[PDB]
Amino acid sequence: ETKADLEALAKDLNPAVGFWDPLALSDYSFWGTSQEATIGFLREAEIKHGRIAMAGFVGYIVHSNDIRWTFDKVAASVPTGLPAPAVWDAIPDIAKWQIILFVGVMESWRENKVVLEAEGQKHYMSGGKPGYFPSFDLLPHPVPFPLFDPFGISKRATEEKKAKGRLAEINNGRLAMIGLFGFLSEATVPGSVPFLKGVVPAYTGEVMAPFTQNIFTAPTAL
Amino acid sequence: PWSSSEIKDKAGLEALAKKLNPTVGLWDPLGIAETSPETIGWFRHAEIKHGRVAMAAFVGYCVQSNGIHFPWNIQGWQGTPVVSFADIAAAGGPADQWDALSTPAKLQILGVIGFLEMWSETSVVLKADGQEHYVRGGKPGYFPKLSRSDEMAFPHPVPLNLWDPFGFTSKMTPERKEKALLAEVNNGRLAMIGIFGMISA
Amino acid sequence: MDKSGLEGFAKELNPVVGYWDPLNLSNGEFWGDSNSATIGFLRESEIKHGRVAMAGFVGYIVHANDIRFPWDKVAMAAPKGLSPQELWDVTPEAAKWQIILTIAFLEFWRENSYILSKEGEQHYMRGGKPGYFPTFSELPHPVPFNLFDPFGFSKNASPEKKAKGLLAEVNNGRLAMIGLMGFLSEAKVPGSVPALANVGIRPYAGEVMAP
Ligand SMILES: CC(=O)O[C@H]1CC(C)(C)C(=C=C/C(C)=C/C=C/C(C)=C/C=C/C=C(C)/C=C/C=C(\C)C(=O)C[C@@]23O[C@]2(C)C[C@@H](O)CC3(C)C)[C@](C)(O)C1
Ligand SMILES: CC(=O)O[C@H]1CC(C)(C)C(=C=C/C(C)=C/C=C/C(C)=C/C=C/C=C(C)/C=C/C=C(\C)C(=O)C[C@@]23O[C@]2(C)C[C@@H](O)CC3(C)C)[C@](C)(O)C1
Ligand SMILES: CC(=O)O[C@H]1CC(C)(C)C(=C=C/C(C)=C/C=C/C(C)=C/C=C/C=C(C)/C=C/C=C(\C)C(=O)C[C@@]23O[C@]2(C)C[C@@H](O)CC3(C)C)[C@](C)(O)C1
Ligand SMILES: CC(=O)O[C@H]1CC(C)(C)C(=C=C/C(C)=C/C=C/C(C)=C/C=C/C=C(C)/C=C/C=C(\C)C(=O)C[C@@]23O[C@]2(C)C[C@@H](O)CC3(C)C)[C@](C)(O)C1
Ligand code: KC2
Ligand code: KC2
Ligand code: KC2
Ligand code: KC2
Ligand SMILES: CC1=C(C#C/C(C)=C/C=C/C(C)=C/C=C/C=C(C)/C=C/C=C(C)/C=C/[C@@]23O[C@]2(C)C[C@@H](O)CC3(C)C)C(C)(C)C[C@H](O)C1
Repeated sequence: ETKADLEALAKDLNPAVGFWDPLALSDYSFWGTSQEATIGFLREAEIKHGRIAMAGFVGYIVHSNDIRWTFDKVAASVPTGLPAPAVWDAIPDIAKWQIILFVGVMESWRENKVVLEAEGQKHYMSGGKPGYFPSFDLLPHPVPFPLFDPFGISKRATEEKKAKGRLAEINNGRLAMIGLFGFLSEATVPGSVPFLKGVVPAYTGEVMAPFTQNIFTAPTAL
Repeated sequence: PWSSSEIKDKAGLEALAKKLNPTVGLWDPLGIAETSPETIGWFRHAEIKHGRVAMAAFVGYCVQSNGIHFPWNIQGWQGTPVVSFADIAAAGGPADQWDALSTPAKLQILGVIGFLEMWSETSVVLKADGQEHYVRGGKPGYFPKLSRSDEMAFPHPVPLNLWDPFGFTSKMTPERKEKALLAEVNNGRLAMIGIFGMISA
Repeated sequence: MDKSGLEGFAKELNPVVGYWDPLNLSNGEFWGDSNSATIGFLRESEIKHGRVAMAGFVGYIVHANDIRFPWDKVAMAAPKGLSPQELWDVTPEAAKWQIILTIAFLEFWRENSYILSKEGEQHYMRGGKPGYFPTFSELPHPVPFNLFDPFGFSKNASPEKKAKGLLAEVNNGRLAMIGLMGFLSEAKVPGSVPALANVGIRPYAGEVMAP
């Protein structure tokens, strides 16, 4: 998308705030590629981070209140009452490494030229749709559902509703990237979020440290 | 898209507001009249349904506080313990009577209530009848007939309908129905404040 | 407003004083804008300082008299006999943050040129009315009661009455800053303001401008 398209998108997301890039990432040519592709990468980054942060907000609320799956042994193995950041550290590293590799397979599926062009879209940097996820039609083996709408809902949605939904996606993502980080910052830095004092359990570890044992130095195996 | 004369704008809301009461008019500080037609219809039907439930709850509260209990036995036919409506009445005030009600009795009552709710919400039933869903241009409050012979009829015949089982409305005049709707909205609001007052007391 | 208009406005504020500008701040270009922009910024600053000072004078009296609402728990639980500054400092931190963040949102709304232009006004530096707080029509949800004149007592007022009111606003705020700062000075360094010495301005032992 062009910077004019970004201005229009910003003025539709929030008419009053409008286009509010004060650091000019929209202008810096990333890897030497054109502005129309840096805009695509930046917009895909915004959508993706907002997605992961919205999911992370809901997941943090779920983990802090120990609403766990009833019929699994890993959840039972993890002690109860831990902070939500620690509910991640108390897991077998082999499960962390499979969550991460699941996201890896999915983000390899997404960026694939062949799947995207078979379904009709292109890469987000090649003028495609930022925040699209191709279905598993060209998958080696069959699979029951896709990722976006595994069921049928929004197979018959108007383009107006889709545009409204993408605007709401971007806005809610911008807000959730701040809410989830409010949770993390209040956990690891007490009195950092003034309104959550005494609400978020405290935490000592590093939320940017996925595995307990350092993979770069000494991993663990199963 | 809406295809009916149902209220879908603050102008129509104001018209209905002067109709229900010339004095107050439209009292909308939160500005929920500044919404889409579908949301306006949703709010209208929500107000109507709160009116229904509040009026029924107030009259039930009055009867139960007076103490006009039923003369039957509520349990103890299919090899269960015996409980009487006299026992339920002696349990306490209306909330205590509800608490004293057995659990499956509560579940069955709530199930019938949900059945009526879904018979209301089912668009196909209203369109077999003369209406649509209240969000997509339907009259807020219309209960479809439970007695019918159409394809959308129960496997076993039902004797009567929920509203007007014996035609006490009969033929109320084509606009005195709307008069009664107005009176119903006002009485529903009054019963709403009343029942919350009794619960608070 | 041009500087000729500024001299005129000063004359209307006080025929005797005239344009008393010993520092000549009106004749300047702050951040490299125009002189009209500098005048607009100084006018908005003066109006806003007078407004906050007028409200602060009333608040200081109201707090010093220990006048508190009959429905709140926080204030009623807070200790009595305190100075207003002590009362603010012992208010809950969350309450202070909500107050300051709502003030932040109001400042953002006032500065937002999209909203002013939708209401037929502009930002004060760029040429417009200094001190005009826009309505809340553009809000995501439709609140009632716009900030200025929520109940609508000045809707039918005349332009001449409004101009007189703005002049009164500026002058009354000018002495309001002096009054509130007199209270703060007397709570701080004693004998700063002689006249209040009899009433017993409740002493305060902290720097107010350090939350
Ligand atoms: C204090 C305490 O206890 O807790 C605190 C601290 C703690 C734990 C840290 C917390 C946290 C989380 C935080 C702060 C997380 C921060 C994460 C962050 C900041 C992650 C950057 C990723 C960057 C990447 C992947 C770069 C790719 C780089 C690549 C691939 C490039 O090519 C770069 C590029 O330039 C080139 C080379 C050429 C240019 O032409 C183009 C561009 C520009 C693209 C909390 C929640 O605040 C709590
Ligand atoms: C709390 C508690 O204790 O509750 C009690 C309750 C109760 C009721 C007493 C109990 C029970 C009974 C239950 C719940 C029974 C559940 C039975 C169930 C759910 C039975 C599924 C069969 C699926 C099959 C055979 C799959 C075939 C799979 C085939 C043919 C495939 O290849 C699938 C696939 O082709 C797709 C679809 C699409 C392709 O893209 C991908 C592939 C090729 C892979 C329990 C267990 O005691 C628990
Ligand atoms: C300290 C102070 O002073 O302040 C603050 C600081 C701080 C920390 C910021 C605070 C906070 C909390 C905040 C702001 C939290 C924000 C959290 C956020 C923003 C969380 C979004 C989640 C969205 C999800 C999961 C959406 C899924 C949506 C999905 C999967 C959909 O189905 C989309 C959908 O389109 C489809 C595909 C089909 C259509 O039919 C329509 C629908 C919608 C169904 C505090 C505590 O309040 C106080
Ligand atoms: C002749 C001479 O001498 O000088 C010449 C030269 C000179 C100096 C250049 C000139 C000038 C300019 C002057 C004199 C400018 C003066 C400006 C001035 C004096 C400006 C005050 C602002 C105050 C504010 C905003 C207060 C906020 C106050 C707030 C928000 C509060 O503290 C609230 C609160 O208190 C309550 C209400 C209750 C308590 O429970 C809690 C606290 C404490 C939190 C002149 C005009 O040319 C004259
Ligand atoms: C899973 C690992 C993985 C990672 C970590 C990763 C990272 C990055 C980064 C971050 C620094 C950038 C900036 C970037 C950019 C592009 N990636 Mg890429 N990518 C991965 C996987 C794939 C796959 C499977 C494909 C692919 C593609 C493209 C195209 C499309 C161009 C076009 O078609 O015009 C562009 C512009 C597709 C392609 O064309 O590949 C020849 C394709 O098939 N990527 N990719
Ligand atoms: C956990 C992650 C996650 C969250 C929390 C989340 C939240 C929201 C919200 C927030 C309130 C709204 C309102 C919203 C709306 C839409 N989402 Mg979205 N979404 C997530 C994930 C995905 C994925 C994977 C895809 C996707 C999409 C769409 C489209 C389709 C538009 C179109 O087809 O034009 C619309 C309208 C698909 C797409 O193509 O987006 C461009 C797609 O692939 N979303 N999404
Ligand atoms: C126990 C609950 C309950 C109470 C306490 C109650 C009280 C009053 C009072 C107060 C004294 C009046 C005056 C009144 C009047 C009307 N009620 Mg009402 N009513 C209750 C329940 C239902 C149901 C289920 C329906 C309904 C309706 C109508 C119609 C429309 C007739 C038509 O034109 O078809 C009119 C005029 C039907 C409808 O269509 O509502 C939009 C409908 O389905 N009522 N109703
Ligand atoms: C706590 C804060 C506060 C105080 C203590 C205060 C005191 C006084 C006094 C003192 C005795 C007078 C005499 C006075 C008079 C006027 N005030 Mg004023 N005022 C405060 C706040 C605001 C705000 C937010 C606005 C405003 C306005 C006006 C207008 C409208 C003129 C017009 O409509 O043309 C007139 C005449 C509005 C405006 O346009 O100001 C540029 C507007 O938005 N005021 N105001
Ligand atoms: C299983 C078993 C046994 C048994 C048994 C048997 C046969 C059990 C049978 C139980 C049975 C058959 C129980 C019915 C209840 C019906 C109710 C509550 C109806 C309410 C009806 C109501 C509230 C109706 C309301 C309305 O109609 C009104 C007033 C006017 C209409 O316009 C509108 C509607 C329709 C809403 C043995 C033989 C004892 C041995 C052993 O134990 C095993």
